[PDB]
Amino acid sequence: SKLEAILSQEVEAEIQALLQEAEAKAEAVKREAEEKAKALLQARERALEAQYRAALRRAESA
Amino acid sequence: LWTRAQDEVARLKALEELASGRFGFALLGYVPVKAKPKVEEALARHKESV
Repeated sequence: SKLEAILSQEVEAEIQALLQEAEAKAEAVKREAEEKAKALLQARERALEAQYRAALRRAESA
Repeated sequence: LWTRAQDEVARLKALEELASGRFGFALLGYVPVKAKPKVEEALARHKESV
């Protein structure tokens, strides 16, 4: 029926709006996890650079 | 105010006697065939002519 299709379309549109909002939140969570991983990789890279600098300093000292 | 409250309370009591269709609604009633013209005019006066 016309009201049948309208009610099914309204339920599907509410589910689609909810799914789009949840997918936007999940993509924001993925972007935040990527930002935290980039910060951790930057910390590990600075640690490796400081370790190589200290190793070169110890080698030149010896 | 008493007439408006009687009208609103009658509408509230009439809302209890309905039958839903899971975000849908359907109902049955009895009206005269001689009063079918004004009832059809009111049905066309509805938001959808359902």
